[PDB]
Amino acid sequence: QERRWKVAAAKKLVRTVVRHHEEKQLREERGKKEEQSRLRRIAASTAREIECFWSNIEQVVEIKLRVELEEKR
Amino acid sequence: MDDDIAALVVDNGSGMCKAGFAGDDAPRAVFPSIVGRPRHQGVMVGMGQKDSYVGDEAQSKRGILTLKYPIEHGIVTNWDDMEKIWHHTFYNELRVAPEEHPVLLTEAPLNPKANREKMTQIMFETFNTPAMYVAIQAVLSLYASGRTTGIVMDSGDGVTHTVPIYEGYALPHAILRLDLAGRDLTDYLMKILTERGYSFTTTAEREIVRDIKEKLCYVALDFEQEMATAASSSSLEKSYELPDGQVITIGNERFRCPEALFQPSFLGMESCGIHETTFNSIMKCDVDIRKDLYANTVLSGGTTMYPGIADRMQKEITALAPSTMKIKIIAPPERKYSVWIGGSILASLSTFQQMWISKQEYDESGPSIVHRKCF
Amino acid sequence: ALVVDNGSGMCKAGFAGDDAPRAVFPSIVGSYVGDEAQSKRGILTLKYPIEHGIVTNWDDMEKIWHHTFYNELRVAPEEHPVLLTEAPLNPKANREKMTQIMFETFNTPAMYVAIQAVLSLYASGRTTGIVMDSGDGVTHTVPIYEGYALPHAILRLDLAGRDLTDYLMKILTERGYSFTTTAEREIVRDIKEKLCYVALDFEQEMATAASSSSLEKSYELPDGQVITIGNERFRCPEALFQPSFLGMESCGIHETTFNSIMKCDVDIRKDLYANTVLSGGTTMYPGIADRMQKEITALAPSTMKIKIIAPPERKYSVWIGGSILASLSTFQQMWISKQEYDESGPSIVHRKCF
Repeated sequence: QERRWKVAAAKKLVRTVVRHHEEKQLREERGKKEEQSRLRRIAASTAREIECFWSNIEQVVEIKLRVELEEKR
Repeated sequence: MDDDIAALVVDNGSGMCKAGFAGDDAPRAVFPSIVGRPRHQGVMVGMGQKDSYVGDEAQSKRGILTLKYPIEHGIVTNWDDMEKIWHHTFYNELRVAPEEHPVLLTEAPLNPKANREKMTQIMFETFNTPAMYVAIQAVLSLYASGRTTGIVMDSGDGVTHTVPIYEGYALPHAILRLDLAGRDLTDYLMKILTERGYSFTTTAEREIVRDIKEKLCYVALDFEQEMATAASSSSLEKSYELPDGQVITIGNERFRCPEALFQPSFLGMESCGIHETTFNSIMKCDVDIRKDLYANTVLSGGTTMYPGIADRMQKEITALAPSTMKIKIIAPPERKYSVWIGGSILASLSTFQQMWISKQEYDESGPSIVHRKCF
Repeated sequence: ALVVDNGSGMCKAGFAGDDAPRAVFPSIVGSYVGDEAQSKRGILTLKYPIEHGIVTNWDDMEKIWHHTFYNELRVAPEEHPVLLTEAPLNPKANREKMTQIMFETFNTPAMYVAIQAVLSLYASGRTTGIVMDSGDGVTHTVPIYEGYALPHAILRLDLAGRDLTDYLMKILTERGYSFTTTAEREIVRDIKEKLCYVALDFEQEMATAASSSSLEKSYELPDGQVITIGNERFRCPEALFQPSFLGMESCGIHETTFNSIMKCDVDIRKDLYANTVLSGGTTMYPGIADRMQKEITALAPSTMKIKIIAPPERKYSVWIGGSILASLSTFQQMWISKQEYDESGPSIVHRKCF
């Protein structure tokens, strides 16, 4: 029974060790991919603000041109 | 932040540098921020020798002074040069304290992180600025055009790059660096001209040839039409006498140079062209988005003022891309100032101070936080 | 939790969960220990409690462990569990003496003892494989199946770094440079660690050395004198593969590895060939992995797939495995407790540790 316990415990220990090794790889790859995704978001946030501003200036330019140049200046 | 304070905007381009204040639709005063030194020091003793010449002082004596680019291939060569340039700009040209106004610096794409940490530490220690933000020239140039989707085909004076951007998603993996720009072809033109017997060594003559090219030479939409016109007519061909009395006759070089810009086969070497590089960059993107990227092709750059360039781009896109899909090219007259406009609009934001790296954040997170926040 | 790898030459000690040891020092005693003993050798005569991975004087080993706790790590051993390591094929009484010393002399709350090769296998992230562990005093080959070391297949080779240092001294004296004293031994050890490498083909490398100066390199002594080293760069590591250079009637490390594989059951040999991991500071020479691949491919069947695993950190693989093991939650049930010792005696280590 001691022999059987020894081999079972050794098997469980190696299996847990390799799982510990693998989880670190999964953690690091998910972390760096999340970093790249946040780069993708923050880079496009500036473009979002810029195009919203461009829509705003286009809208106010159109409304200024309306009413016959706003009663002709 | 306070509306009365105008953040300093300095864009050290390859061929020029632009300075101004927020709220303006164009730069006020444009002067190149390049340093021209004598070939041999000690020759001009007695006339007020100085360790460096920046601005009008170097421009006036350009004829006997060599022109050198402090940034070569987007790499810094001597940090003291830009330290001197910044000091001269703040204290003499503009007469403002950098500690009192925010300063926004621009970097080329694919910059090494070591240089980024270096300039971060430099202007945080020497100047003691309160905050720092960095933006790529190409992305600001594309955004100032007014569309967030497209590809930037900017053939700079010293280096060529292709920056595909999809609805604000910059693609650093897709950014291609190519060592084939206007510098190599201009050197080739000077080399063949020298071999032809027309000698041009002074930098003043180089700038005269550059101005003549910018004002007279135009991109050939049809090479055979140009050949027929040259063989049949001589109205477009003119002979120019330099101010120094030299007599020079300029022939087929005037329209061979724009042919060399888009067809480098004149050199006789097997290398990928700028159009091939842009095509390969577009292939790296997803297949579906190629349609809307071609539909929103935007021309911009600090060295694209060649007349007739837009028609040639239209011809090349029609030849390569299918004609069933609509193509529109928007090339505003201020495409050169597009990066300046981008810096100006970013400088006029009160909500963007959260995006700015505060002094507390910098001191807590080291210089490397600029790599996280700034793109 | 503390992890202490008291190997043949160097003692690596530190805390579990760390990626590398905090303290590394020689396993020698004069009452001075470690670098103090090595520097002050003129006062007290030096002694090794460990001879070829086996403890031979426990009174000195107590001094080494006292230095490890109270001087190097600067911790009270009664407040931390302690994971120890033993060489393979250790006598069973040495485990009992270790357990007795830990629980009675230092009053540890808990402890454990593990086999060094198994810890190297943990560090390499393998379930099954064979570990070539070559230290300073002794070399072993330990086949492991599902984490269980197979004791009948373990082979010991009495060849390690000290023999290579002595042989380097011999051949350098043959060239002309005299190195005899213990002071010169550290210089020759530095030369060994800096310049030596394993040649892929020994005969062709010897011919190249004979016919050209391309392989030569200069070395500077602490005295400022400068010498040149030629074929001695690869003649000295070759003694691992050709022990007859040392005057030993024995097989090489490649042949020992192959024989230890062949002493195992036929089913598992494919896994052992594909997970041959190198460990110890003596395996740090450049080119050793490719040479072992070549030599074991020459011996093994063409159907097997040979892979040699040589991590850059393989001189601390044993300690890294110990740090990994002691940090796991599953392992915490496997500690020997103070009460277990008090009720069962030193033989508890045989009950709990494997």
